[PDB]
Formats: sequence, structure tokens, C-alpha cells
Amino acid sequence: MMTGRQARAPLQFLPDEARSLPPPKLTDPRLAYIGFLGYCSGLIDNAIRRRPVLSAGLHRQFLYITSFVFVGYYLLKRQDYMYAVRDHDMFSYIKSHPEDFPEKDKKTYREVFEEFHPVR
Amino acid sequence: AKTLLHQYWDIPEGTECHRKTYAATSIGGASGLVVSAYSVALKTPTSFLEGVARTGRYTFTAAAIGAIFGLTSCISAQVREKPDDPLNYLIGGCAGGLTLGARTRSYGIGAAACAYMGLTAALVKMGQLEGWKVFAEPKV
Amino acid sequence: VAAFLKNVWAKEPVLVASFAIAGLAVILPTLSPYTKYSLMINRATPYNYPVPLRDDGNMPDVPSHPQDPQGPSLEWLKRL
Amino acid sequence: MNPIILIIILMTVMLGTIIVMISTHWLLIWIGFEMNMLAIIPIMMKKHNPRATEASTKYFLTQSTASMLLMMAIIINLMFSGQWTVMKLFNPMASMLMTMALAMKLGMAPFHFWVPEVTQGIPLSSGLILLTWQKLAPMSVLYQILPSINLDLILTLSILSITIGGWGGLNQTQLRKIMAYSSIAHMGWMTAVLLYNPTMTLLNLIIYIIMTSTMFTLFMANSTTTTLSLSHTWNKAPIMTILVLITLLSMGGLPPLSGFMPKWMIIQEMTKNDSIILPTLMAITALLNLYFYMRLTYSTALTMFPSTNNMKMKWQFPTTKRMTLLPTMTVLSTMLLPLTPILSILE
Amino acid sequence: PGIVELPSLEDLKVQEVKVSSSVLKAAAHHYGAQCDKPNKEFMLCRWEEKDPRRCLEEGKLVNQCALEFFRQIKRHCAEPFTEYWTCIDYSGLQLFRRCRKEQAQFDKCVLDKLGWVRPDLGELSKVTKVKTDRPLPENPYHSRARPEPNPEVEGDLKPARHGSRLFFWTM
Amino acid sequence: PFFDVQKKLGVDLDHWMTIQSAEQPHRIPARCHAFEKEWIECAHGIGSIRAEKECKIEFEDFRECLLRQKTMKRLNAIKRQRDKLIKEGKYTPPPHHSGQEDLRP
Amino acid sequence: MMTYIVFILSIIFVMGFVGFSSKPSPIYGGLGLIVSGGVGCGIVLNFGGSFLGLMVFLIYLGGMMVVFGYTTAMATEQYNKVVLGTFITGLLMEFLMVYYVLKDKEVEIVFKFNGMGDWVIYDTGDSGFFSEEAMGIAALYSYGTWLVIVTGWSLLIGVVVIMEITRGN
Amino acid sequence: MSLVYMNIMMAFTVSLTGLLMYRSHLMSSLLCLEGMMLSLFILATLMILNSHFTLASMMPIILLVFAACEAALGLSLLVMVSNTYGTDYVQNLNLLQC
Amino acid sequence: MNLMITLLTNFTLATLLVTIAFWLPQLNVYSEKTSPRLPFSMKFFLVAITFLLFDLEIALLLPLPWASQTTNLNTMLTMALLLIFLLAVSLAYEWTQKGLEWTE
Ligand SMILES: CCCCCCCCCCCCCCCCCC(=O)OC[C@H](COP(=O)([O-])OC[C@H](O)COP(=O)([O-])OC[C@H](COC(=O)CCCCCCCCCCCCCCCCC)OC(=O)CCCCCCCCCCCCCCCCC)OC(=O)CCCCCCCCCCCCCCCCC
Ligand SMILES: CCCCCCCCCCCCCCCCCC(=O)OC[C@H](COP(=O)(O)OCCN)OC(=O)CCCCCCCCCCCCCCCCC
Repeated sequence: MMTGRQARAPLQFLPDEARSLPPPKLTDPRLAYIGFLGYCSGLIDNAIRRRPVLSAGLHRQFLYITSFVFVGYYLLKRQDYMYAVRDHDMFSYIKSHPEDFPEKDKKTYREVFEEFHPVR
Repeated sequence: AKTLLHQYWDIPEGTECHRKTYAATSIGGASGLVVSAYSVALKTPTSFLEGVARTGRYTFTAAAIGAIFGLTSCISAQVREKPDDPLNYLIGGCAGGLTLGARTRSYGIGAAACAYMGLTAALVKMGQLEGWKVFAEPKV
Repeated sequence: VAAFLKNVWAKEPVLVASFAIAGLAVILPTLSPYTKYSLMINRATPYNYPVPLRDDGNMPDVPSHPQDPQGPSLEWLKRL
Repeated sequence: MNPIILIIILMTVMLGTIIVMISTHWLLIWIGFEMNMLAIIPIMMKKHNPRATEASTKYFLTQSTASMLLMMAIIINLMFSGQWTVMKLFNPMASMLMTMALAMKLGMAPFHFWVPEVTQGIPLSSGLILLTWQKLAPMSVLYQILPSINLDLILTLSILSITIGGWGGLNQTQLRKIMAYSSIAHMGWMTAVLLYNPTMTLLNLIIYIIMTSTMFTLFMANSTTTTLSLSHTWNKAPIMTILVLITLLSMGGLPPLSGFMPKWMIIQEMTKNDSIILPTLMAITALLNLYFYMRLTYSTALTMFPSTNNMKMKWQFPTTKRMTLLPTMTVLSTMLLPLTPILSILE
Repeated sequence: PGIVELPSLEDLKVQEVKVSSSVLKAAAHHYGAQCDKPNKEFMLCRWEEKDPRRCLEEGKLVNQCALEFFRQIKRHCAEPFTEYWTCIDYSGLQLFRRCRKEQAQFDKCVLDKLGWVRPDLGELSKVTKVKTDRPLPENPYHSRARPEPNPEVEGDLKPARHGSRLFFWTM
Repeated sequence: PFFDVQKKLGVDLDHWMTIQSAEQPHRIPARCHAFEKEWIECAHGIGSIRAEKECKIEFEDFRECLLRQKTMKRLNAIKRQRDKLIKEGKYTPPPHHSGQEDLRP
Repeated sequence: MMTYIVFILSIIFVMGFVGFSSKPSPIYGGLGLIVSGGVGCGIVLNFGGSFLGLMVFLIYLGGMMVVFGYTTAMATEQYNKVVLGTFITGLLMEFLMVYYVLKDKEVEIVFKFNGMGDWVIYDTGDSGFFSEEAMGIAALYSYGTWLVIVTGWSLLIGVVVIMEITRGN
Repeated sequence: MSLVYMNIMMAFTVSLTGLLMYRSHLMSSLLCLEGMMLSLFILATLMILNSHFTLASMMPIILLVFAACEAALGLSLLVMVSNTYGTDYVQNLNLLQC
Repeated sequence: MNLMITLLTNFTLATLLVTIAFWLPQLNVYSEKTSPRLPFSMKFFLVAITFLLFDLEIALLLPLPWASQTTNLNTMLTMALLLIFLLAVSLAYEWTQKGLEWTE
């Protein structure tokens, strides 16, 4: 859909116009869920090798959590960037085409006649 | 086989019965030739005569389904005088289902084919009425 | 390294000659003074017609006749 | 095989897929498919039994036929356009030939007839490569030629893929044939939404690669190739039955699991374009896939089939197999549905 | 589309150079030295107009200059030239290297009687400059009006309004 | 997945063989160099949807340069009418179309 | 008649493909593909592809069909109604195509095709002291760097692949 | 278009339908596949010489080299099949039905 | 044209000599002489495939006398030495994994 936008400057994970956007907080609940995915990956990794699930490899569980949070931060940045590009292109297309988005006259319900269907 | 469907659908319902019957018979015969071609493709018959027998049997089966479908639907549209009505294709679909039960020599297959093919022909009629798209052109 | 080189020249002289000739073929055009003249002869071979330029008024390096002094010369190719 | 030669051959497979992905010329596309096929043939013949030679021969014949039809489509493109740019095709006959060639390279129905045979004939790792990595290059070309693909053709191929991949696994007990019919049905799901929103095609491709990679890694970690050998997993490593349970309930498209995400976004982008009957038949036909998945889960995790006495010796040994990324692939294939608007990174 | 506009047969009549290719090859270097200017005006007109119908007068000047060149050869040095192009004409590939003494005779008589100097190695392959009086062609490809491009993007990139707007995901 | 690595890294891997109007060895033009240059400079940047409708004329001229279908159709019409008039005896070929006229140069 | 020489060689080309595609045996199938490669080489040579036609005779017919006949000798014993019937079916379909396009000077099998000889579509210029096709093939080294890299790597990998899969271990 | 293009396309379809209809042998299938390659070679060459597109003169050689390496790979598969089963018959390759 | 005449003349002389060699010893009507899979080598196939792949590498190498006329001589010389080097690397790998054995 938006392939003509990311074709003048290809393979940019985050362009220079992605920096005008606010980054995610470190208490972004999506990033906290990705950290929960990392902790679950650590627990499954202790389970399938028949280690103690909570105890064994606290360094390894911590690297699972850290790695998923580190990847997920940039994935959330690119998510926010692509939705901001989508809204920006939408609004510029509505602005550059007034004849295709006419101002529809809002009529109040004193004028709006609606058919009544009795429930009996 | 797109122009077969064109020369089927363009004719008004309950006006020209023999032409609609032959158009649906041609549609059914073409579909039976397709089913026969894949059946002799994936499965080798024991000779040439058995292969052309299976080909002619499936082709005449689907042609009889199409013939009795179009005939029953046009006669129902004539005796009910409701041309844009899916009950006509419901009766036509159950007639084609009883036809498939006669050809496959089994009653329960005919009853199930009555029910499911009648609902299918009703759905096709309602798609012709409200303009339902199965291969919808991309718009957004 | 010289005992192994004499060993492989005693056992397999064909392969030693092969790797020596291939080594010369790899490294020697970077050390030759005449590798430049190969390029200079190939680019100065006129396969096409020398399509002239519209004389606007200031092109002193482009000649107006073939026997004019300015322009690219091939005295180096006549002499070498 | 020599490990150095194995690494060089796997880099050649990856290089052929990358040459299809990055190149702007049709001859380099065809070169990338040739390189990919030529290097993946020894991976299929790793064990040197007659089933691998049969599978590699059938794979060679189908991919060679597809590559020749692809070069014919490229040649008719050079006829009717005088150029070689990898973009839309300038002739509907070249579009039909290239769509057939890419459908053969995917193994979509009715050209599906090599996929369960070749998948059963070769090992689980080479089957993993065949069912995940080899789907990347033809879907890249289909992503690149979508302004010229005939809609009726690609939707016929998609629904025929979904129906045949649904009815195929219902008769199967061998795990590789089940994964291959699952592949046929899921490639039908991917190409059904191609001309509507190819971002959802890439989403379905990534989620399917994660789930299939999870299932083949579980099959390699348990060394089970049949349903009945997969049944003894509860007496050997009981966490694996939980993992195959959650992954098979994911692959059926059951919420709240992330295998529901692709087909739900595909229905979400097909109803926008006023297609209601077609995603309805797709969603109803996915119940066949979910039925043979539920057959596997009944045989493996929800009940306990009888084991044998020699399992007591295997109780005394750990899994020394490199279960590479299996917890990562397990967590991504199940618990990714709250992160569903991450699909915008594929725009 | 439009009717193609061809010149008449009287616009194409010119006195031909009815000599063989070995005759043209023998005096080729003196032809390049002496008939430089109208030939280069013609080839500049030919690479700029990109139409042979726009080059007929320049081609006629080329033909007139070539005819005057061979008439100026024939009045003074006809017999060493005939001796030279016969020996060029004998060879199949028509080598210049096979006929250096007849070339020396022809070049000697030409330098002594006509003052022409045969060009050195490299000279005829020079890119020269041409003083023309015709205007520069403003659109030789007859290219019509180009389509206007799509509008570019502009403005600071504001955040997405209420996130993704994907059914219930508030971010 | 058109990972445009050739534009990200700035390498020319296969852009050179892509079109006929590219840089050729020894400056050899194709038989439809001008038509393809006109169609490319028409369709550049405007997108494929706008190029299907706004560059139809240049593309039809370029396709008819490549395949010469209208040209061969017109020559078929002229030659068939010529052979029909020889059949009817209403026409005779001129001496410049019979090989008895001592060609130009 | 002689102006239609590429068309005559192309009809011989189609007749040879109908010949070996009927598949009487891989021996005579290889012979039919050899005769077909020879006449298709003649088709290439009559447009001016002298180097590419000698690439047919030297590489295709010179190495590859030699390896096909070599393997046919070594993996098949030393040598019907269906073969001859499909042969005469293909021959009658191709001669009906010839008859249609020679009686109408126009045909449409899948696309539209002219009925005159293909001498009409040639250029009316020269290429100077070079062949355009020869210099374009010489451009494989100067302009075609990446193409040489991927082709030479695919051949190296192909040697590696055949030594792996024919080993049987 | 040109009349010879019809014949080279029809030759490709003949070797297609021969490759798409096996009789007994695998070598006949590989011969039909390389006939398909031959028709591709001829048709690409006639387009490229027809258009005087200089750079694509190296294209049919690359087609030839890649698909002849493909032919060598298929002959090696045929050799392994014939060493397993004794013949190159395609009806011996039937163990993947179960 | 002259080539086609020469090819047809060579084919005609060959066919005439074959007809003489088969039919002239059938004039002298002699006596009626009434008295009254193959083993596979992998090495034959490997020398045939090694020939085929080296012939494909030769097919890459054949435009070198035309490639030496280029203006991009550094790139041409590099890719020329690189193709001959890949042919030598194919030969070295064919050596060291016992490919050239018992038909060395
Ligand atoms: C100055 C610097 C420092 C500042 C500090 C500030 C923070 C201080 C607190 C520090 C901790 C922060 C934690 C995150 C923030 C709160 C997030 C939150 O509650 O969102 C409400 C969120 C939406 O409700 P709301 O009232 O509209 O928003 C209130 C706020 O405005 C919510 O804010 P919002 O509007 O911005 O939220 C954005 C959006 C709001 O949400 C939406 O727009 C709706 C869509 C959400 C996803 C729905 C997916 C449905 C299909 C899949 C279902 C999967 C199975 C469900 C769970 C199965 C069991 C695991 O969030 C998402 O879409 C994210 C995806 C869901 C993850 C939520 C965060 C989890 C963090 C902890 C992970 C631990 C495991 C939890 C269980 C895993 C599943 C969640 O609620 C849900 O979606 C319900 C699901 C449960 C949410 C998790 C609750 C977090 C705390 C869990 C502690 C207990 C863990 C027990 C052990 C592990 C499980 C066994
Ligand atoms: C870098 C330069 C370019 C290199 C690439 C181009 C090479 C061009 C020639 C093509 C050669 C292709 C085949 C090469 C195969 C090498 C491996 C080999 O043959 O090893 C086996 C051999 C011993 O032979 P054996 O196994 O006993 O066989 C029975 C025969 N009597 O083992 C040996 O005999 C040892 C062979 C290696 C030692 C040869 C050393 C020659 C040194 C000459 C001087 C330096 C040359 C400059 C280059 C540096 C070389 C290190």
C-alpha cells in the first residue's frame, strides 16, 4: 500500500523523520508485555532442558528478557512511525483533494425523519 | 466457459424455457467434462472404453443435473409468476439433487443433494439479486 | 619453506609450474609499467564517429580542424 | 555431509533467495531460483535412502518445469515491453504463465501434488527449509508483480489451495504430510489477500514461518515422524506435549493465540473490498485444518497413548539436541496476539 | 496519425560520387583533411536534427565538396592516384600497410602540387567544434507535455491520532 | 520483499541490462531507443496507475516500434492490393520496382 | 521461397519437437533434439547470431546432448501406436497452422501473427567494424561483473552438488 | 507480430505437453525439459537480435549455462534413481504414496 | 548461401559414399550365412558431468579475445582471472574429494 513512500529511501528501519515522533516510554505496556514474553521464553528454556524452571540460569532468563525488550523497543518505534506516516498521508490527501471530501451538512433530529418500527 | 454463463444469466426468468435448459445443460456438460478430465488425469482407467464410459457417465450426470435444474426453475417461475425469486431456484436445486440421487443410484445422497444444492442455488440467486461478489475487485 | 619448495618441485613439477605461472598472471600486471598503455590504446581506438560540438564561443581545448594543434594526440603511440 | 560443505550449500540456498529478493532484473530472478533449487537438492539427499532420491527427483521436475515457465513469461515480457524491470507484467499471458510458475514453486493447488511426497521423502530439517525458507522467493516475486496478476486466477488458486490442504491432512498419520498439507492451505490464505493488501500476506507468511518452524523443531527435538511415535512424547518429555498442544491450537486459528491473527487480518482486509462470501468459505474451510490439528492433539497431549518398556531407558538421558530458538519460537507462535498492531512494520 | 512528409525526387537529385570504395579509401585521409568543414556541419546537423529530411542541403554541400575534391585530384595527380588505388583495390581487406610506396608517391605529388598534408595518427578521430548558423533544435524527439508528478510530502510528522485505530488497541 | 539493497548500498548490480536506453558498449543504440526513452521519461515517478492512462500514447508507439504490428499490417494491405491489381490486370509495376533502374549512389 | 527460409527452418524446428516429444525412446528422442537444435541454430544464424549459434553447436549440442546420450547409453538398455499417433496429430496441427497463415497472411493461435516472411522486420543500417552481438557478449566482463560472480559461483556450487549427491554416502 | 515467434512458442508448448505427459522414462522427461530450454534460447535470441539490444546478447549464454547445470543435476538424479531401481522408469518412483 | 551449398555437397558426398559402401558389396551375392542391464560405472558419469560443467565454464570464457578490447580493463582482467580461478577451484575440489580417481 504505502510502498511508494519507502522506495525513495529504501531499507531505512527508522528514517530521519521518525525522530520527530515521541519514543515509547520504558513503561510502555506493550514493551512490558514483550518483556513478559522474554521471561516466558526463559521459563520454557529451563523447562524443555529439564532445569529448575524458576531457579536455573538467572543470567539466561535475564538475557531473554533484555533481548526481547531491546528488539521490541525498536519494533514499537517502527510501529508508531508507520502509523504516523499513514495518518500524515491520509490528512495530506484530504487536504490536497477538497472536491473528494465534501462538507456534509449535519442535520439535527428535528429535521431527520426516521421510520418507527413498533415492538409489540 | 464464461460466455456459457453469459448466455445463461442474461435471459429473463420464466420466458424462454428450452434455451435456458440447453444453456444450463451446456454448463453442466462442460463442468462434467472438467470433472471427467481430472478423474482420468489423476486415476488411470483400465482401458480406453472404460475411460470414455466414465467420461460420458460423469458428463451426462452433470448435464442431466443442469438440464433438470434449469427446466424445473423455469417451470416454477412460470407457474408461480415470480421471476426474481429464490424459491424457484430452491425447487430447481432440489430437483437437481433428486437427479443426482437418481444418477448415483442412492436415495440419501439424493436427499442431501436436494438440501445442500437447493440452498446453494438459492444463495446463487440472492447473489444475483443483491450483487454479491465472490471474486471481488480490489477497491481499497 | 625452501625445503618444502624443493620437495614439491621434486615430486610434482607440473603443479609447481602451474601455481607459479598463475601467480605471475595474478601479480604481474599491477607491477608492469605498460599496463597503463593497454588502457590508453583501448580508449584511443575510434570505433565510432567523433560527433562534433556546436561552437558556442568558448571551447579553447576543442579544435576546429583535425590538423589543429589542440586536442587529444597520439604521439605517444607513434613513439612508445 | 562435510560441515564446511553443508555451510557453503546453506549459504548458497540463502544467497539464491536473497538474489531473488534484492534484484531488479528478471534474469537475476531466474538465476536466483536456479541457484536456490541447485543448492537445496543435496539438503534433501542428506541421508541417501531411495525415498530422498525419489523426493529430490520429483522436486527437481516440478521446480524445473516452473523455472522454464517463468523464463517463458519473462521472454513474453521482453516481447511485449522490451525491458527487464522486475515490476508489473506487460501482457496477461505472461502474467498467467508467471502466476502458474510461482504457484508451482510454492506448491499451491492444483500444482500441490509434489508437496506431501517431497516433504515425506526428506528429513525434518530439510523439510523445514522446504516449507519455510523456500516460500520467501516466490512470494517476493508475487509481491512485485501484483499490479498485473489476474484476480480470478489467483483467487481460484487460493481457494483450491485452502480446500485441498484442508481435505489432505484429514486422512494422514505421517507428520510431514500433515505439515505439507498445512502448507498448501496456508499458502492459499496468503495469496487470497495478495491483491487486496500484501502487508497481510507478509504478516501471514511471518506467522506461518514461526509456527511451522516451531512444529518442525518440536518434531526434531522429539525425533517423531508419525502420529503414533509422537504419541509417546508424554512419557518421555511432558513439556513437549504442552508445546505441541499450544502450537497446534495456534495453527488452527484459535483465539487468543497468534495463529488467529493472520486469518483474522485477512478477513479484516477482504471484507473492506466488499468480499464476504470468499472469506466466509475460507474461514469455514479452515475448520478442516483445525480438525486434523485436534486429531494430533488428542493423540499427543490431551490423552496418554500406551508406551513401551524401553522408554524406561530413555528416562535416564537428557535431550542433547540443539533445540535452537524453540522457546523463542514457541512464545512467538502463541502469545503474540496482544501485539497484533505490530503488523505496520511490514507496510 | 499524421501523413509523413517526404521530400520530392527533385529535392534528392544531386551529382553522385560514382567511384568505388577503394577509390574512396585511397584518398580518405586527404578527404578528411580537406573536406572537414561541410562534412562536420552535416554530421552535427545529422546528430542534432535526428532527421535526414532536415539535412538535405548539408548533404548536397557534402556531395559538392567531395566532387570538387576529386576534380582537384584528377587535374594534378591523376596517375599516382590511379597507381595507388589500384594497389589498394587488389587486396581483399584493402590494407593500407601493403601499399606504402604508392602511398608515398601519391602523398609526395599531392604535397608538391596541391599543398595537402596527410593527417597524422590520431587527428581524424578528434572531436572538433562546428560553427553553425542554424538554430539549436528545441525538441528533436518531438516530446509532448510531460505528466505532472505526484505531490510530495511536507510538514512535521505528528503522532498517530489515538494510536493504531485497530479495533480496540489504544496504542 | 523487494529489499532494495542496490539503492541502499549504491551498487549497480543489474540496473544496466534492465532497459534498452541504458549505457551500451561502443554507444550502440537499439532499434527503439527513442521510443523507450520517451515512454520512460513520460512514466518516471508518476506511478504505474498514472502511467497506464497518462503514458498510453508513448507506450503504444513503443510497443508498435517493438513488434511492428501496424506496420506489417499496412504492408500486408499494400502488397495484397498490389497482387490483386496484378491479378485484375489494372496495374503494372514501375521500372524502379522491377530491378532495371541502376540504384542511386 | 528463399525469403521464407527462417520460417521453413522454424517449421522443421516444430516438426522435430513433435518428433522427440512423442518419445519413442530416449535414444531417438535425443537424436530428434539434436536435429531440432541444428535447425534452431540455423534460425539463430539467419538473424545474425553467429556466436550464439556456435554456442548452440558447441555447448548445447557439443557438451550437453553428448552427456544426455552418454547417460542414455549407460542407464538404459540399447533400445509405437501412441508415439506415431501423437506424432501425426502434432504434424497435422502444425501443417494446419501453416496452411491457415499462408492462406490468410494472418492468424491468431494465442496472439496475432503476420503471414509474410520475417525479412520485413530487419534493420536497414550497419554496425561498422564490429558485431553488436559480439560486443554485447564481450560486455560480460566489463559491464556484467555481478552476473559473472553469480554464474561462476553457481557452477562451482554445481560441481560441489554433483560430487555430493552422486557419492551415495 | 513476427511469424517465427509463433513457431518457437508452439515448439515450447509441444515440448511442454511432452514434458507434461510422461510415457515411461525419466530421460524422455529431461529431453523435453531441455527442448523447452532450447526454445527459450532461440526465442530470446531472436528478440534480442531483432531489437539490437546489445547488452542482452550475454543473456542467452547465461540461460544456457544455468539450465545446462540444471540438466547435469537432473541427470545426476536420474543416475541415482537408475542405480536404486535398475531402470529410469517413472513408475518405480512410487514409494511416496504412503 | 555458399556455406549451405557446401554443407549440402559434403552431406551428399558422405551419403553417396555410404550408399556405395552398403550397396556395392551387395552386388556380389555371397553365401547365406545361417550358422549360429549393462554394468554401471559412476566414474564414467562423473567424467561426463565434469566435462559438462567445465564446458559451461569454457562457454563463459570464450568471449575473452573480444573482452580484451574493452575500456574497463581492470574489471575485465579481474573477472577473467576470477573465472579461470573458479575453473581451477572446481578442479581442485574435484581433486581433493577423490573425484578424479581410477579415471584420474
Ligand atoms: C515516570 C516513569 C515511570 C512510570 C511508571 C508507570 C507504570 C507503573 C506501573 C508499572 C507496571 C506497568 C505495567 C503496564 C501498564 C498497565 C497496562 C494495563 O494494565 O493495560 C490495561 C489493558 C487495557 O485496559 P484499559 O483499562 O483500557 O487501560 C488502562 C491503562 O490506560 C493502560 O494504559 P494504556 O491505555 O496506555 O495501554 C495501552 C494498551 C491498552 O490495551 C488495549 O488497547 C487493549 C488490547 C490489549 C491486548 C488484548 C489482547 C487480547 C487477545 C489476547 C489475550 C491473551 C491472553 C490474556 C492473558 C492470559 C494469561 C497470561 O496496551 C496494550 O495493548 C498492551 C498489550 C497488553 C499488555 C498489557 C501490559 C502487561 C504488562 C505486564 C505483563 C505481565 C503479563 C500480563 C498477562 C499477559 C497478557 C496481557 O488491560 C488489558 O488489556 C487486560 C489484560 C491484562 C493486562 C495486564 C495488566 C498489567 C499488570 C499485570 C500484573 C499481574 C501479572 C500476573 C502474572 C503474569 C500473568 C499470569
Ligand atoms: C595463488 C596463485 C594462483 C592459485 C590458483 C590458480 C592455480 C592454477 C593451476 C590450477 C591447478 C588446479 C589443481 C590444483 C590442485 C591442488 C591440490 C593437489 O593437487 O594436491 C595433491 C598434490 C599431491 O598429489 P597426489 O595427491 O599425490 O596425486 C598423485 C599425483 N602424482 O599436492 C601437491 O602436489 C601440492 C600442491 C600445492 C603446492 C604447489 C606449490 C607451488 C609453488 C610455486 C611457487 C609460488 C607460486 C605463487 C603462488 C603461491 C603458491 C602457494
